[PDB]
Amino acid sequence: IATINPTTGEICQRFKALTPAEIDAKLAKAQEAFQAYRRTSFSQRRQWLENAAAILERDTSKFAEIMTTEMGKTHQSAIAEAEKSALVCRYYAEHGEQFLANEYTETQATESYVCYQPLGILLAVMPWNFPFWQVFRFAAPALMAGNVAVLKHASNVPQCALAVEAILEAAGFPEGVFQTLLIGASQVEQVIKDPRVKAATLTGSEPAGASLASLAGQEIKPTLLELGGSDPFVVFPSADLDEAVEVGTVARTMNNGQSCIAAKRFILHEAIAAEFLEKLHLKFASLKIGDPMAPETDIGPLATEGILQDISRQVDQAVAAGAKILLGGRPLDRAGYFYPPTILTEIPPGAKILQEELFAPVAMVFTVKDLDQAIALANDIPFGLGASAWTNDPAEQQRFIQELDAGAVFINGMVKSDPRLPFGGTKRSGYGRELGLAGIRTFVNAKTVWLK
Amino acid sequence: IATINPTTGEICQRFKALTPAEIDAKLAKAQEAFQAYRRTSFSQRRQWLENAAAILERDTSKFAEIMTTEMGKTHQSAIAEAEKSALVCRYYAEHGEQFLANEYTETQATESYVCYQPLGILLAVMPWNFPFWQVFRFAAPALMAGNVAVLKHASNVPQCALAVEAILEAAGFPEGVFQTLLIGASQVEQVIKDPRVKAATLTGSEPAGASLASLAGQEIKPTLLELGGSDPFVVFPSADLDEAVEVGTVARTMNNGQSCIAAKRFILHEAIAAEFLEKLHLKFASLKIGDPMAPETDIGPLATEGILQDISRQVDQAVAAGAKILLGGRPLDRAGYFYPPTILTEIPPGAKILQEELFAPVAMVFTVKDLDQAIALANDIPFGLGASAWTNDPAEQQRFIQELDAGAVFINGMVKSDPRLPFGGTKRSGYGRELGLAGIRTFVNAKTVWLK
Repeated sequence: IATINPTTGEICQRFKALTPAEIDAKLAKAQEAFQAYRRTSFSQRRQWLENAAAILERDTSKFAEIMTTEMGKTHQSAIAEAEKSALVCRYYAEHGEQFLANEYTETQATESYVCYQPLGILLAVMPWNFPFWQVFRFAAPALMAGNVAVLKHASNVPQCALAVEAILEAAGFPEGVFQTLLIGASQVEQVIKDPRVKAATLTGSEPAGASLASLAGQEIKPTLLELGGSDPFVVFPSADLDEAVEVGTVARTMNNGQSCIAAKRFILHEAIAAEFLEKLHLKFASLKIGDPMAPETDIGPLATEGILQDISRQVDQAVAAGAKILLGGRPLDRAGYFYPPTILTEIPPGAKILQEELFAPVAMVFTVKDLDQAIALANDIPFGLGASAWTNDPAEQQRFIQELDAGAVFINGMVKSDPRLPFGGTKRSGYGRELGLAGIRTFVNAKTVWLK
Repeated sequence: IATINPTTGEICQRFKALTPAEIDAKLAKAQEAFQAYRRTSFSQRRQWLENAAAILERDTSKFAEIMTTEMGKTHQSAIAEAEKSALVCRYYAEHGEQFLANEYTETQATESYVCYQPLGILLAVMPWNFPFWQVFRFAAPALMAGNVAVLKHASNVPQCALAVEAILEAAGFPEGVFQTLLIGASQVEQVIKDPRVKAATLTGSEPAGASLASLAGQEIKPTLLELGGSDPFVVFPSADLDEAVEVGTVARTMNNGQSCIAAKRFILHEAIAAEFLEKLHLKFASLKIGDPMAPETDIGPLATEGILQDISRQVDQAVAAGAKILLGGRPLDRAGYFYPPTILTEIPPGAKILQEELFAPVAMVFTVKDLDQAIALANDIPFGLGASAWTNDPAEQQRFIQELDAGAVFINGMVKSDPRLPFGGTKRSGYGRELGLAGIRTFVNAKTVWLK
């Protein structure tokens, strides 16, 4: 567990992992805190959550600086991440109580309803890529619902993980209500197996997710999984091509390519593919690669050396197989984990990359002849997180909405998460939904009540 | 996989398990069927489900006889079970389309909403104790939502398993929409690990549920688990004691005691305990034990030789530790798996039985001094399915509703499942909800759609 600055490769700070006994003591404290915390009113939780929103809103630049230092996303997109973290806190502050109000159903009973009560200690396992947003996306509704939480964050964002816990303390949430655990991947098993931990959420990638949900299921504990994607970005002949190229470039290269809802696979109708790809190429080649703290930088370094080695191999193997590099495709010769915006085309059928997630600013480009082929290609993946399709024909739009095998379908826009609407995957991208009403309903006991 | 009549001990029919190839063929057929079936209208599905309801309502007595023959529940309670199976078919026939209608949220999009689309193949693993009801409770909403399903039923109710599939075929559901798999527990893994199977539900006991949920999590697939309980039946000084005795006797003894929501632990306030226990003793003592096909029979045989051996051992061990037998406590000296209505009192603190589920008409009885103590005893179990509390004090009612750790709390009534209301456990009894709106929402992709 360490801060290693991806812009420099420099080890900035090392942290000691908790021992099993220290984990145990944190879970004891969470259990005791839960007993008191479930009896707090919604009004108290709302005030504390609004306090946390205000801390995020006041110090976005300081918080963004930590995110950028640890994992390399541009300072400017990290400011936006802190702003979106404040937004989800206010969302649940505003809606949490009404979202958890009794729901009555008429029966023979004098009273019959469902009420919604917290489960207890929730484990959250969170990744490095949105190190504030993913944590607050879970934490805002979990705490508003009356649960307490222990966070295992990624080992390369320990300062982010500690800052989140500090924010919630400073906001007023009592000690034990939200605790950061500086532990490794191998120590998550202890937590899941503890009788006091009642449910777990994991955002990240498949092997960590499969491990957690496997162990949780064995313990008869519910889970939510938000894993990777290889989202299609379908561009059809009636699209605004200029907007599509601009938005597609953003969707591919945002967070240095390291987003589960990145546009990864560009699926272009024959009629417009030449113009689109020509414009995409030009847009990608004009992106500014450098110091993520610099406000004019588009592309910072990848988050870790392993992330850099992953994409380097993935792209090398595809090109060796006969994929064509239209742009980029080789790491930069500079200090820091830098990989350039890349366009691969003419990928041979059966290439391994077709089924992989590219967590770096690497666009795979495909040409298709009709709607049937576009849908077929779009869904020809293990994942099913987001999908984006570009067309102004109503019937096409409806076929896209119905037939794209994904948890989210955006028409004439890039896939974005938004607190007002549920968000989650299908197929190997996971299951369960964060945000909206679903987000606060995930880790509650929906208790049916019947009174004669 | 066999019909063994628990009333006589005789093997009636033996069945051949599917091979791995034959399972693969069923799943190929399900995937093919799903492609057509997902395109059906809600109007079509509603007709087919209402046809199934009509088949159940027409031949309740015949279906009930299959249930009684295989697993020993009274013919009258099996008739009730088949009527309840038709009730849930009708409920989702009538409500499924509205429950799955688009839900709009105002954003800056021209259109933003959640729609609800079926996942694909659902595996259901079901238990012998309600061999029609538990299948239809799952099947009616899954099918209405446009999923297809493969059933792995308990090995000792194959005729029920085959009958359920036959009903849905005669109703008009296309080949492959609902298939019964005559396979053993050791074969469920193949189904879960098949890439075409997208989710699983299990009703049953912890070992099987732990296995299934662990395997499904490993494969990044969502599950619902409905497992056992040791539900409290709490009687306080303002209770209608005579209704309590009558209702608690039913709650403990229905299905020959083999219900996850039986009243298993009677928790009596000292003020009323002597009167309640005497009347409960008198009630149990005069219950009619005998042939489950006789309409006068209260108590048929337990389902299986192993079920008999389990309760026998549990009770003997409790008695060896110092628990008192008020009534029963020994298997009957006659053919078939008969255990009598039993009452255990003065169970030593720390006795093993306090933590186990008694799937037999065996009431454990405790006295308490106050509400605090009632609640602590009521919750002092690994389980958390249902809970029943008897009181006419409004403040006590509220305390029970809020503080009993169960997925359901019934005040002045026995816990019952109802298609109109969600139903499921917490703690070691499982997670997720069947019935009501929750039931049809479980195995769908809640797809967020956003249109510029």
